[PDB]
Amino acid sequence: STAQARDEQYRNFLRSVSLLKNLPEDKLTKIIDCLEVEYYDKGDYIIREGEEGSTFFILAKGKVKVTQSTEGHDQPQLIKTLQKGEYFGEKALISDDVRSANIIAEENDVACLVIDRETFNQTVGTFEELQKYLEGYVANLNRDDEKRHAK
Ligand SMILES: Nc1nc(=O)c2nc(Sc3ccc(Cl)cc3)n([C@@H]3O[C@@H]4COP(=O)(O)O[C@H]4[C@H]3O)c2[nH]1
Ligand SMILES: [Ca+2]
Repeated sequence: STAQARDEQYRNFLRSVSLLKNLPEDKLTKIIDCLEVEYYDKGDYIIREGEEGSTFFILAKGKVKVTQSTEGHDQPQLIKTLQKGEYFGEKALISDDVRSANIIAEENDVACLVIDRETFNQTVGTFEELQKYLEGYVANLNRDDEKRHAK
């Protein structure tokens, strides 16, 4: 349809994302303008632990699992699942680190909205309330990683 109507469809979804509900319009618009879409089928690794990463992901369709290598275990342990409306991949950006867990599609036809580091920094990373929320969440993820003896 129009660019505007496509944008409205993305705006409506992004405003249903709890993380983004309070973001200023101009930064939401920048996410709409800069996002890309990636599709995955069941078992695909969206993120692999021990890889460089500088992109942030919003799950628009489907479910993924979060797994992580830990001490005393040979296979990665299942931390949680994420569903439509949730997000992942901020930690590498905020911690300036390699990817710290695997993100694996649990269903066929998973769809992610992806933005790069500069876009992230200029939107999420620039709106104080959200920046601080994610920085604090990442600090807790560090303590969870320590608790479970992440390798
Ligand atoms: N180290 C680590 N420990 C966890 O206990 C954990 N739980 C999750 S789901 C989650 C998603 C977003 C927020 Cl703010 C909080 C939790 N994640 C996510 O996995 C991704 C791997 O790639 P990355 O770039 O390291 O970002 C990471 C995180 O997004 C975790 N990472
Ligand atoms: Ca456009």
